[PDB]
Amino acid sequence: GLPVYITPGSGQFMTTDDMQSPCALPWYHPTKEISIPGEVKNLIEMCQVDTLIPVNNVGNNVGNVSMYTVQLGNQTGMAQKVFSIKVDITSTPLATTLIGEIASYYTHWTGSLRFSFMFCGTANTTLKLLLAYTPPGIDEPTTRKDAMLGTHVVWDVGLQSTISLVVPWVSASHFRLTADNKYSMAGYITCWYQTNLVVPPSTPQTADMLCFVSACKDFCLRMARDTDLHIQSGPIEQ
Amino acid sequence: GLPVYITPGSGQFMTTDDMQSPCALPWYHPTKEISIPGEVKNLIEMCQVDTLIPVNNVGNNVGNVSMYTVQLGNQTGMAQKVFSIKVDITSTPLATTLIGEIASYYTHWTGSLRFSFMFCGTANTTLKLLLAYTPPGIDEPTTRKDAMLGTHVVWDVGLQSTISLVVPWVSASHFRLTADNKYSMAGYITCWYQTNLVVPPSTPQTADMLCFVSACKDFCLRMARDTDLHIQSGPIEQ
Amino acid sequence: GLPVYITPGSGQFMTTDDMQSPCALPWYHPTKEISIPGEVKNLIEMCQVDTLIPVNNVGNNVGNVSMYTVQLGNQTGMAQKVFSIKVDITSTPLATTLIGEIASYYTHWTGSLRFSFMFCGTANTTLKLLLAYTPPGIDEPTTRKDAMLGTHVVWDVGLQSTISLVVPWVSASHFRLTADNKYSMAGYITCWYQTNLVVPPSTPQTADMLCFVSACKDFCLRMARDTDLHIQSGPIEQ
Amino acid sequence: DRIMQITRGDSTISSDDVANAVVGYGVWPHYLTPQDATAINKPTQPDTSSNRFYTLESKHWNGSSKGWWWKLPDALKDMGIFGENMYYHFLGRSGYTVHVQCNASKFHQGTLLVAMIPEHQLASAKHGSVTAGYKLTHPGEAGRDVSQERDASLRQPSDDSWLNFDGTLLGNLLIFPHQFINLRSNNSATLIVPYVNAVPMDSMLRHNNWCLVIIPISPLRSETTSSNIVPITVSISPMCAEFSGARAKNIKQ
Amino acid sequence: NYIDEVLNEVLVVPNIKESHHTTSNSAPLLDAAETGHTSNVQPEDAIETRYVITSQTRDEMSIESFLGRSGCVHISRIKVDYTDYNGQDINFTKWKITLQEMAQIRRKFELFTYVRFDSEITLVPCIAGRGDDIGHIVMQYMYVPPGAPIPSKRNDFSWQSGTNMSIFWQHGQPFPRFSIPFLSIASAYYMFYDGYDGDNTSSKYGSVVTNDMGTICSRIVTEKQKLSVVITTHIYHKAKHTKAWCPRPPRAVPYTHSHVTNYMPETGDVTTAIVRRNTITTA
Amino acid sequence: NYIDEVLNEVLVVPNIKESHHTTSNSAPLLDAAETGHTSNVQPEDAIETRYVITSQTRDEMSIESFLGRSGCVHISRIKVDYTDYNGQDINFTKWKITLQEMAQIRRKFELFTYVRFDSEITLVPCIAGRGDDIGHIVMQYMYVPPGAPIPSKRNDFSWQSGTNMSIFWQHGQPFPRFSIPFLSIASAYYMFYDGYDGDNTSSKYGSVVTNDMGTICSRIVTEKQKLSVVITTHIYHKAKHTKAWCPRPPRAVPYTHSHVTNYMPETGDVTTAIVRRNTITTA
Amino acid sequence: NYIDEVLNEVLVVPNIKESHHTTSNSAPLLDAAETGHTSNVQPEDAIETRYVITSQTRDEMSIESFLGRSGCVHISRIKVDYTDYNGQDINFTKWKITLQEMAQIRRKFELFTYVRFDSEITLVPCIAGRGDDIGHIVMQYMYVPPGAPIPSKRNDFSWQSGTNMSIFWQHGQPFPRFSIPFLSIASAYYMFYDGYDGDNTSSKYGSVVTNDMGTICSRIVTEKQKLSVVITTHIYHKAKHTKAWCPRPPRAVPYTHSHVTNYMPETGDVTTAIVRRNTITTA
Amino acid sequence: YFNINYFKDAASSGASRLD
Amino acid sequence: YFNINYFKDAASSGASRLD
Amino acid sequence: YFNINYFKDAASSGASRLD
Amino acid sequence: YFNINYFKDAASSGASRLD
Amino acid sequence: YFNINYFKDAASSGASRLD
Ligand SMILES: COc1ccc(N2CCN(c3cccc(C)c3)CC2)nn1
Ligand SMILES: COc1ccc(N2CCN(c3cccc(C)c3)CC2)nn1
Ligand SMILES: COc1ccc(N2CCN(c3cccc(C)c3)CC2)nn1
Repeated sequence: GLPVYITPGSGQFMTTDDMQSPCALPWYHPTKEISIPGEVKNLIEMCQVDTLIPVNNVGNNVGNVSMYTVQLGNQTGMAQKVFSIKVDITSTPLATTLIGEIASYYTHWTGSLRFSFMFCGTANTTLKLLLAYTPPGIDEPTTRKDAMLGTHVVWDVGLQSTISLVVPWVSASHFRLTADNKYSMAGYITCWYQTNLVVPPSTPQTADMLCFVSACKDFCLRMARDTDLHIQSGPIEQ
Repeated sequence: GLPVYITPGSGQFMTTDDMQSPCALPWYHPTKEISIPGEVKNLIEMCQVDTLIPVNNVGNNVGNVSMYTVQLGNQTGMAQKVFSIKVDITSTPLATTLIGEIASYYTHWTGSLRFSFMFCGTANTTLKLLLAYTPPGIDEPTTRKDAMLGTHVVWDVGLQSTISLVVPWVSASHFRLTADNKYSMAGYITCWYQTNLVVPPSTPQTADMLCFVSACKDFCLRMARDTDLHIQSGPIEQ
Repeated sequence: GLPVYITPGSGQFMTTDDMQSPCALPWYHPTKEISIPGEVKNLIEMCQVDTLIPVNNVGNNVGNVSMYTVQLGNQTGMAQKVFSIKVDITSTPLATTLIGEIASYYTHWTGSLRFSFMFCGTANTTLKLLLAYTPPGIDEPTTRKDAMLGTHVVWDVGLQSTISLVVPWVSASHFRLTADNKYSMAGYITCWYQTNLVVPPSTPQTADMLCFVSACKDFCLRMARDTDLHIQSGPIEQ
Repeated sequence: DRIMQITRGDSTISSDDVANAVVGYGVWPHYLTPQDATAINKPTQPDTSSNRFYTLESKHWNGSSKGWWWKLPDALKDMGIFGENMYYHFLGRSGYTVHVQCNASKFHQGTLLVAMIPEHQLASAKHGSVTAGYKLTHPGEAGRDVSQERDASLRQPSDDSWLNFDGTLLGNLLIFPHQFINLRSNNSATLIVPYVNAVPMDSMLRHNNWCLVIIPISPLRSETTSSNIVPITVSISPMCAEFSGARAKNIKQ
Repeated sequence: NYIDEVLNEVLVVPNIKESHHTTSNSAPLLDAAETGHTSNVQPEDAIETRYVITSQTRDEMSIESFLGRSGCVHISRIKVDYTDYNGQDINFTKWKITLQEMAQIRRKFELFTYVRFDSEITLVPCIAGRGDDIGHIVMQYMYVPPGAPIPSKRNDFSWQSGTNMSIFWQHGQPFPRFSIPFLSIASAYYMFYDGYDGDNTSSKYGSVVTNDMGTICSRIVTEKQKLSVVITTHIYHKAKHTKAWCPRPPRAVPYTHSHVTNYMPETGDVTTAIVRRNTITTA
Repeated sequence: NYIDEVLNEVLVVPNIKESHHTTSNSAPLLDAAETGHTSNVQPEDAIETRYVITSQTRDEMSIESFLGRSGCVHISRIKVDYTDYNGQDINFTKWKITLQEMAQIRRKFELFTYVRFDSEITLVPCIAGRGDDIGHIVMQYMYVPPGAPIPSKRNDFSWQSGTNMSIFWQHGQPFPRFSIPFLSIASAYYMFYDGYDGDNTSSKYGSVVTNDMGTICSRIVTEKQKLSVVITTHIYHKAKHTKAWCPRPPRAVPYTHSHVTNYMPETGDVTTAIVRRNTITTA
Repeated sequence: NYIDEVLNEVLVVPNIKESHHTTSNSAPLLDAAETGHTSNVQPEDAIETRYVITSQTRDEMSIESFLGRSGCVHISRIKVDYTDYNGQDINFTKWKITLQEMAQIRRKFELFTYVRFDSEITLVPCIAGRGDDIGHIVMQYMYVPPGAPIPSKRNDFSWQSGTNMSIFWQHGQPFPRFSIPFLSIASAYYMFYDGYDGDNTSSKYGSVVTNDMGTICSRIVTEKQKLSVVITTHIYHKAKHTKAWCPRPPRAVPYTHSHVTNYMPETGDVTTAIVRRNTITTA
Repeated sequence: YFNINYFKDAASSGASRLD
Repeated sequence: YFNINYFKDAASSGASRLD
Repeated sequence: YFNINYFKDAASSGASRLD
Repeated sequence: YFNINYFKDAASSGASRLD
Repeated sequence: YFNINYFKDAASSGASRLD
């Protein structure tokens, strides 16, 4: 018959290939597929929903919930600093986040990102923080002035309550690596006081702010790979 | 020739595959196929014919025929109960039945079912039984009232003789398993006296009722598998 | 290339398959095929030519020629019997016959058959035999009356000389087995005197009849298989 | 309406009460076609003189009765004409009508299951590979079982009912063409059945195509004098009988 | 066709319409089963049903997906010998074709009286190494209808197959698998029989009278070897293009002997699948 | 389609337009996340963006390239024995189908509540030679749904597969790989469950109630051999033609037991991936 | 064509019409067979026939399905030697092409005088291990017409096949199978002959004069090895595109010698298939 | 892909169809 | 090259498409 | 499927036809 | 014979062309 | 079947033709 030549790759097996295989039980009319509210079609979707950020990434706090709140304090001094985290989306505190947890399934990431903060303060309470995105290039800023110099957003706490800070995409390589890499260093984001936290009489003087991160329509990932954030130093029983 | 790639599954053998194989004796014009009255094309057909039910599923009775009759008795009390069986079509007494025997060839079943009863009583004799289908959810009813509350059919014994009780299909899962499963529990069916068995003079006071089960056009099976109801703890000789 | 799946049967070898194989010496223009008187195209043809029957299938006779003649005798009695053979075309005396020899190459046979007889008597001689075909069902008839009851042909010896007896096809199964089988028993054929063998003066009083069997357009065989009638309890030398 | 009338030969049967009638595999018995045929001779087709209403030997319905069967090609091995043509010919083909009569009163209680069965290969009562004997699956008008006693030396079938004699839970037997005789509604049972067999015409002697069974399901129960006997009578009619492969004549056995 | 055939929606079941109540004369729930017929009552009749558009196919409930599945029907075995090669009735097998010699499958068919079909085959040689090296072991599976020279021993002359079928399999090459018509002779395979060989009160009677499709002889070519072996060339059979007429009750009792219906243990007072209940009152 | 599908440009992401400054009233950067909804703010909103025509596809970010990848879910093992062949529960395996019995993959799914898909399979027998020669070793992998005769030991009668599926692989021939529908029964595979067997204060509760797709039994044909072996027929599974509804948080703590969600080490005061910081002030 | 060819209904036989009685003059049943011709009488003539529409094909009764079947015609054998490799007339075979050297098939043809056909071939090496390991053993089957250097021993120079045909088979790769025309020379293969070499009262006479299609030499490459072997490369032959002229009586007596017709046992007072009867009167 | 009876005989073919 | 569902059943086919 | 004489020569081909 | 990208992805294909 | 130069280069092809 057809003079054929069997090619090199032939007979192999790849955990990543698109090929057909004979059924196993022919003529099986599977159960119909009823209608079910909420079906996904793209990881992306999940990536665009803001999940909460562990940031109070500190000691005893960590195994608890607090590990999520950031109390905005006193501050005797002025123009003092709140916190910082680095943008490299696979870096505790980030990592664990619905996003992070994910990204860690792919080798490369890209686009803008969104950080949102909420005031679990009081009503009569007031404040004004300055948040900033310090692109890759230098060291996480020691001072506000130094950080205010780049990308930022002044946040006026008020009747609203949620300020969303965007993290533009600044990079040389259209794409960044999800894995820790000195090169693909995305930078830092930090928060400082613009004014203070003023509270009229008989209101607490510390209060919390929750923070979150969802994606931007910018966003996109690639090169699927097995995760980081989960070592099954098992096995698993029965 | 044709640069080909041999795919993973290649060279295997499946007791369930559709593939051609060379004849063995070419040009063999098989004996013509004469006409023969009654040919099947679907198990279903066989499934729609009511076969008799062993129900008198009791001790010494069992290896005999009686194992098929249910004598309707005296009953000093009133509103008393006759019998019960459970619907899970792969459960002695059911199982052995042309249906059961079958269903046990597939992993999943579905649709309605039909139970028919016949009075092998007398002519001058009279009675009125109440049959009921107690859907899955609770325990086979201890009392009539409790059972009458769900699906049932009052049966007036008369010039007719056969009352057919339908077993609607009530389930969560479009489909049920043929194999014993707490989940896929189809329920119970039971029979009780509505009135009595009255017989005018010099007529026996016990009589029998035969019972049967055929399918409904509802009915359908799937996922063929090897049977339950037959262990060849042989072999087989010569 | 073409994602292919190698099927079960692959690589085997069958003494009965239609497949191409590369030539061996390309561009070989074989000797032309001149015209040759008498070429066959179907076994059938050979099967329709009457070959002679060994019937005098008796002792010392057998390794000789006589083994072919049947002398029609005296017969003091009347209505006496000549011979018999059974129809199962793979049964000495039949078998060895161009037909038999053949049929023994196939597993199944069918149709009508033809027996022809010839009078190697004299000219002035006369006779009348009765030949009969006793279909399958009973025992080869002990008496003429009993046999005359079924299929037969009275034969008037005369200026002609050859009477041909047909063996209709009577069977349940469109087809019969070539191999000895109680079921597929075709029956018996026998010959008896109707009158006598009268010869006017000074003519011998015994004479012979030759008998033959050719096929009918009815006829047909199938399921080729290796023969019976030839055991090469050799080998074969040089 | 239940009343029924049937006319087959020079014979007719009536029934002032009935449970319909049944046509086996919904096919009506008829004569063989030059398509499915195989033989070459012109079949003899005794009409009327043959395919008529023959009635067998009657039987008693006991409270100890267990069941009784008759094998059709065989039950009429004596029934005039049909049963001669049987013996004179190799090939025989024919369909039947089964009229099962069994009356008693409306004060009686009983149930008979009647069924016909294509190729009813019975099982021997004895373990092994020894098949039932000829001479015992060839009873005749008289039929077999009753609840009888016999030599165990004979390669004797299973007198065993519940297993169907073939070892298939009776009750699934309802798959074969059937009906009952519930003495409270019924009077008879009428089965009509075409010719079923992988061959156009079989041996009326070696092969019995149809096998008929009647089995007491709910035991007869009166309150009368056991002077009151309630027989069971079977009547049969070859229909579209056709024969061929004429010759001497077999022999009785 | 495609969709319907690929989606497997060829034989679909009706849906359950909607009902309302009925305070009316004709009672469909009442029929007399003595007529031997089957009731025709449905959900919609008995209850106040709703409306369910179905979507279950009775495709897998076809005599072809019920029958068309490969099954062990024989396990040819050859405990080779090197001591005496050849010899009479050795190192070559010959089993009688036809089921029975194996359960499961046998039971399946038996569900019908007659039947007919082209049979697809598949071999599965399994070479067990009882030596320190087997290597190359050729095999010859040659079929043989009736009236045919069945090899007396290995190297007869019947293994020339000048006009017979012999399939060859050499360790490595995939599993041989060929097909086969409807053989037999008349119309269909006798799934039973109520006939005999004859009037001989010693004649045969059973589904072994109408089925004698010759025998199949094996034989391991390659000749004499050093390190021993034992082979077990399994056999599977599938029915493709099958047909069916008239059905019948399944077989509850474990068979006996080959051919035959016989039931009858070595005491086992006999046994069936039915289970015993204390009381009918509770299930 | 092609190009778009070959070039893998099916799901493309929008580009980043150009912006200008805004000294205006409506503040898009301000929303109240308490609404439970998600913000909708973009680069273009917050900054003075430029103009970048994108070219990143969200193709590989599809439940099919996220799910559709083969993964070890089971490692059937058979330390053969020649001493006692057959015997009860020997030289033939039987594992319960369904994941969990393996990480990585398990974690992946669990990312969603429900789910549905046709499953593609692939076997990977690995014959370890513990002898001086193995040779030919046939294998039989036969699937078995519920209510089905599970082989008591090797050669039951259930290995006839008269109506079951058994795939056969002989040393040499490539890796078997077959597929399989969406089995189950209703609509989709329960990726979890908050139901029980019943009211029995001893009933079962978990994603093991809605999933009992029978078991699969192995078994190494070929029979008895000289030189021993041990087999390890790996198992990989791929989800083709998959679907998804409603998502959920990933699993950070190393699982426990099969089925179940349980977290709870043998002291390991419990442990998660989160790392500890000295101070929030420096990252 | 298809249907007719797939359904195998190419050569169909007539049907048997219906007859009536004949009380008439012309007697078809009477003919004189001395004319050497064959009668032409039929069912319809002799009896009162019915009407049967037939449906039997004479397809399988064609010189191509009668002849076109593979048959052992030779069994090349090589009991290797490692002691002396090469040497003269060793470890390489050379058999004379043409049947006879094998029964069954030989008998088949012989049914006809002349004949002609393209021959399809198939080899079946069978490597018997007489050692503790064979491994890789290449083979070279090289055909050789007349006037051609036939290897004196293994490694001649004729195994270069610079212009000859040599097929190569290495343990593993499937069975070689090639074809071949009608070779010969004139028109068809002499299935017999009644000629001689010449007038020399010592000349040859038989079907070995018109058929000398050279010889075929084997030889097992791979060279010298450790563990011995013995090979038996079977040979099968099939006739495709065959023709036939003039038929003749089959061969009842077991042959003798190659070529030739001779019958004549070592006493066996000679023997034929005919059986002996006690009496003609009872069969 | 279908109806490509690679083999001549009919006995050799896939599982029939349904109708 | 594509859409050549060499196998009958649908469950057997390549990774679906995208839309 | 047929008449695809994958090979050049005629001697190489399937069993002829019938007519 | 050509342009039969038996595989989906583009990265898998023969050596490109020339122009 | 023919002219299906499965390979690109010309040096790779069957035995030429005749004319
Ligand atoms: C009663 O119906 C049957 C049941 C089985 C059967 N077989 C099928 C298998 N077959 C077969 C299978 C493999 C090898 C060979 C030579 C033959 C023999 C006939 N024939 N008829
Ligand atoms: C909960 O969803 C699942 C998850 C896995 C699953 N499997 C897939 C693999 N499968 C399988 C794989 C290989 C062999 C056999 C017999 C079955 C069993 C069911 N079924 N449903
Ligand atoms: C008398 O007719 C024949 C009969 C046989 C024959 N053969 C066929 C086989 N053939 C052949 C077969 C295999 C290998 C080689 C080199 C040649 C040689 C000629 N040639 N002519």
